[PDB]
Amino acid sequence: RENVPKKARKAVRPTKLRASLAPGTVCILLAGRF
RNA sequence: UGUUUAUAGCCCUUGUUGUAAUACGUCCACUGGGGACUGAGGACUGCGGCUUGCCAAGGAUGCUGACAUAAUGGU
Repeated sequence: RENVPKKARKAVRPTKLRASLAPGTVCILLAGRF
């Protein structure tokens, strides 16, 4: 019956990064191999 | 022991600095974050907003990963 998905009203917008995450900042890695 | 700001000061009233501050009550169709649960519906209609179009506006989508010899679900 070829169910067509309804037109979702979600659109992608830029992520609002944290204030303290400025470029050129020292930071600690919390996961991964490093 | 007794006295009246002196070599400490205190209390009361008024003026002033004053439209003083603050506490508190209340309101903002003011705003900035953190966490959890949920994704029902299934072309288009509607009510709105910004401007043919776009949108947070009649219910989730997007970007990725890992794993299939296991993860999940069981019995």
